[PDB]
Amino acid sequence: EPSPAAHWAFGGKLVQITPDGKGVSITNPKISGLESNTTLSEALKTKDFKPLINQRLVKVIDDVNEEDWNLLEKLSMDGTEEFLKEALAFDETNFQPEGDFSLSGNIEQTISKNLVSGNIKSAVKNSLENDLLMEAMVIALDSNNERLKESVKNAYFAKYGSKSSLSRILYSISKREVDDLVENLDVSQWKFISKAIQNLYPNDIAQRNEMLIKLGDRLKENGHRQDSLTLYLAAGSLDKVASIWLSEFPDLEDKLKKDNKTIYEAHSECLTEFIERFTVFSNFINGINNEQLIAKFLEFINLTTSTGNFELATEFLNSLPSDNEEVKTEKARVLIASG
Amino acid sequence: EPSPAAHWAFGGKLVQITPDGKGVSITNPKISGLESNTTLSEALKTKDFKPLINQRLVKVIDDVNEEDWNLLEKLSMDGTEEFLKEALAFDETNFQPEGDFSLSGNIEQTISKNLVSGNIKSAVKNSLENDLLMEAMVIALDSNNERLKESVKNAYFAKYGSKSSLSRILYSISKREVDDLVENLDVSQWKFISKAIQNLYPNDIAQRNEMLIKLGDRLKENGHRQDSLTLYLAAGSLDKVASIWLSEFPDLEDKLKKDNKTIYEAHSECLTEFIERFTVFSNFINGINNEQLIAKFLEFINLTTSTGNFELATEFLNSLPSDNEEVKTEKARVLIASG
Amino acid sequence: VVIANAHNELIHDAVLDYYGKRLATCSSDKTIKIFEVEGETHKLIDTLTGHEGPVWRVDWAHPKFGTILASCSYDGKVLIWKEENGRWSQIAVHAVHSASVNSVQWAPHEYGPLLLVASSDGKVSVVEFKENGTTSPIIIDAHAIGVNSASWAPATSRKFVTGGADNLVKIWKYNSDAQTYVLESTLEGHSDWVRDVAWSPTVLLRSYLASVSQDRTCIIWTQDNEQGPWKKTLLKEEKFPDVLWRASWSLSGNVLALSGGDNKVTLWKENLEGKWEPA
Amino acid sequence: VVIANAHNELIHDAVLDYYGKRLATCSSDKTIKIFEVEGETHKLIDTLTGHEGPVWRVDWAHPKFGTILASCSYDGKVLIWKEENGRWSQIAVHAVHSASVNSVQWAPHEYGPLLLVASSDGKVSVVEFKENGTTSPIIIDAHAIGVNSASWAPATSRKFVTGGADNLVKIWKYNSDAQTYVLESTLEGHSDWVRDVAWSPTVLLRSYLASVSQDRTCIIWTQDNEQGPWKKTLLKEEKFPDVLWRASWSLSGNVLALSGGDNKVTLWKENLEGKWEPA
Repeated sequence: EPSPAAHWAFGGKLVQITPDGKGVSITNPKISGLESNTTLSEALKTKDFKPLINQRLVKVIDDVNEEDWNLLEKLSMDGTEEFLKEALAFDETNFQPEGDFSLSGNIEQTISKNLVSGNIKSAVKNSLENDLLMEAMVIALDSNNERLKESVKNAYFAKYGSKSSLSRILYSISKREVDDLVENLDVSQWKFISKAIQNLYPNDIAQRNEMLIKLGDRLKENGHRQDSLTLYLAAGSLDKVASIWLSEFPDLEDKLKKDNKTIYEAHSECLTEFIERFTVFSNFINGINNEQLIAKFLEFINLTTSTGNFELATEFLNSLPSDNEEVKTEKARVLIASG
Repeated sequence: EPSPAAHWAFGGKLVQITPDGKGVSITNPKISGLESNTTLSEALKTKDFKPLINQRLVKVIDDVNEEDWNLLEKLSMDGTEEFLKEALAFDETNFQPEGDFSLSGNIEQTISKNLVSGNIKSAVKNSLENDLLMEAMVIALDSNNERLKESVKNAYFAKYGSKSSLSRILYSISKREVDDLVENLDVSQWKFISKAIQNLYPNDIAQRNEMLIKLGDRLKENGHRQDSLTLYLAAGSLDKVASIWLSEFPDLEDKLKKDNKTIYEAHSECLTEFIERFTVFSNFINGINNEQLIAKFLEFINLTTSTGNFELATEFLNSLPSDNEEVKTEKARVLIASG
Repeated sequence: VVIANAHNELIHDAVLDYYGKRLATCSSDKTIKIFEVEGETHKLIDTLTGHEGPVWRVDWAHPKFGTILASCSYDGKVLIWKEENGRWSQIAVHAVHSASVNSVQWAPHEYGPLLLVASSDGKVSVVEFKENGTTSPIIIDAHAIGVNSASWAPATSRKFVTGGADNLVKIWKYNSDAQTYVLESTLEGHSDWVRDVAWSPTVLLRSYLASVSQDRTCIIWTQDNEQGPWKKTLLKEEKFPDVLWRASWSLSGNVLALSGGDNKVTLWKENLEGKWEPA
Repeated sequence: VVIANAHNELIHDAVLDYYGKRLATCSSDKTIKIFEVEGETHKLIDTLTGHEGPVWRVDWAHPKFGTILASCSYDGKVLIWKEENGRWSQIAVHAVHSASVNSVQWAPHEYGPLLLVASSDGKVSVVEFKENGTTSPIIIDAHAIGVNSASWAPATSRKFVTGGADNLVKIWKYNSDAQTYVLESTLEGHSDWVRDVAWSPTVLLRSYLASVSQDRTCIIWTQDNEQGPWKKTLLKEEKFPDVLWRASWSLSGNVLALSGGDNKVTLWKENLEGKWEPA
């Protein structure tokens, strides 16, 4: 019997037989809902995601998602460097002696004698071995002798760095370190632990970023999501931002599925938003080795080839490690299919 | 008519005529009370005033006089240097931070930001412009910057060097000076203003002694007679000690005149004690241009020549400025008289 | 893009290969034709000869085995074809059925180079090509009257659906303690011959089957999971104008392509309700 | 130290000079002799000749004028002598009195080279030696009967004490509105001729005078200050054995040397009481 004998083929092509029963007709049917991604293809080339960003922003989903695109909307204009700036910054002498006086007590007399007797060293010892720290410090703030000029600091902290937050901070600024702040100073004052990293490690980037990272993790893990991303954006750790976003993926596809969308519309829409959100973000930072990311990368490939847009598909194919066979195979297939 | 026709002549010589009426007889009569000064002549040569000192000490007059000879009795054994020694000498770290804390207030936050932002300079400014001097000092006790490492000292004193004697003393030790102590610190703590001179001027003797002197005057003029002499003995100012002793002369000759002695015994005894006391003292210090002293020097000469001891007389004649005519004349007279 | 007059006798099958660039047809003339389509052009590349009767269907194999094409015909045999060095040649031949073979299909490339064959003789055959070349297949009696189609389920444990002229649709699963494919489920729902059956490759929890029949209706069979039964769902409440002859699923989107007798092709997709509608 | 037989006639005076080393004597032989004494030796150096009568006294002048010696004699004249280039020679001669000159004395070197002379003619003469040499003296009537001695007061205003044979002692002071020495005070206290008077050179507030007399007593006259009168004080309550002939004060210590007629020399000093005793 006569019949179209229709079939689907790679690239979203439809093969059928003409009514005359003697001809073959290949085509690319218009599937309402499925459209090659132009914006992405065109922005990925003209590297101007103004429109793409403006699209996602104007049709964003949940509140959180809006921040990310806004984070990207402004990162778009101001630029990476200028962004991290506005994001990591912030909002009596005299005395004239008078009248008679006298060395009262043994303590005073002993220290005084030391001084005059040019024995600046002992003066401090005798001072510390009494609660005349203020003085001990004053004498030391006059000599050059470092070990002495330091035997007092370690003496101040010794009994104060624990009764005063500013004391504990000094203790750290003094001893050229951040480990303490970075790990115990309240996360709310992060923009500070932030300056203590750029301040202590201004010429050692590897360390500067190992610390900035160590902080981001702490922020994100203690309610500062938006901020931990800022720190990451400055540490050049796309991996951390990727990981966060991959964990937030499910719940995101769920809020879409409840929004009157078929299992496919949701899955489709989701993977697209994530891919466009990841692409634009990876375009401003200093950054594939994450399995799931790769896995989901491959996924977007197929949805793209099915749109017939083999060009945008290859672009993402390139960015994947040519070490992965699935990546290998699809690389070859897309080639012949288009070539 | 026949007669001895007696006469007195220089050197205490008595010329008379023999009973035979044809002979002349010159002699040196024994005047009970007048005796050539051997001890002085013998000690002035063997420069060992142990005996002389032991003589005056065992037959001293008033209490004050006793101190001077004792001052000389001990100065005799111990020696000048060793004397000025025994006479000018004298009789918590840790802190471990704990728990949450936070930058409370604008002040703290501003200073903290400064620190981390490697801006050690501003931190201090913001500190001083608040009563956070203790801190301002702590920051400065960490940098090398002198002008800053000093902008605080001048800030401490500015409002404390007047409410604390030890503060005012520091102010001086700091600014390498003594003028303040030397002129206002209580005379009772002189052994201190003493160490502040040897301490600040250890390689500038002219100044060291100009100050030591400036103090001695203050002591002696404020009840510290015995002590001002010690300072003078170390400044090498025989002139000051001489002047004090010449003013104390009268009263001294008076206490002797009330002690059952003729106007002469007193005057005689006095000038001798003063001369032996001055000789032994000038023999341990680092030292004539004082009129009265000269004047009284000449006086002892005559009393000595009258004893027939022309040798001891010449000795003192030598020590006088061969610029003084009276000194000139007597120098010549003593010569012929003995030669 | 149209390639008019690819054959002079009526054509029964046209399939594009793994890259959707290499065409292939078959018809009553008892021959197959290889084409190369680009934009809106085309170039014949060869004409396969051998079948003693009209050729019913063809199926391209996975590239990982080479460039092969399989065909079956009213002649009751199946011929595999190869394009080695630039020329097509009959490598093997499968003929164990005693009546027209109506469908043939290459299993998923994971199973290896296996072929699913269905015939009017009521049997279905599973064929692999030994290390040496020859063939030692599996033959099962799967439908009374005749079998018109057979499709492989995607890979995980291996299953395939057949569609007979006994109006039934049937799922098959391989069993060890039998060394054969055993009948897992019989799905009743057509009142006339089942012409074709297509198992969707969709990788979602739910499995989709689409059977087409001489009764002018399409049924989408679905199974939520192993504990679920196969639920029947007519493609549309009203019967169609003519006999439905074929069913084909896209590779993505799970979109069904229905080929009617009124020589018309309708396209469908599923919606929130679980009911189909024009895509 | 003794120089026996310095003269063969009785000797009346022996005085040592400013250095107390150069001796000088005089006696009836009408000559003076210069000696040089050391330890216990002596060497004559010359014999002065000229006086026509026994020589009574001699006085050495202050070295600042040269090496001079003055003498006076019963011959009523005074001769000055010099030792220039190594030899003594009569430079000048003073003779204005009409009777024995008994004393002569050089004023304090501050007044210049003045000479105090006293004579049995009752007068006293003051003599300086002009720029050219000659002499234009002061002559005053100072005692009835005769003047036996005269001594100069130490320097500040110039005063000197005389002692006559009228038993009186007398202080004299120079006056401008008279161009002469005027009688300032008369001290009564001896009952017989006054043989000598000595004004002590002591530089103490109090002035001391010592007069010796033919009455066998010595009197020490003292004056506390200008407002005080001259107080009489016998050297000792009991008279002496013989006539006191001379009085001499040491240069220091204010010790008095009394020369008696029993050719004995007593020495005295003052004590807390203001009374004298053997020194």
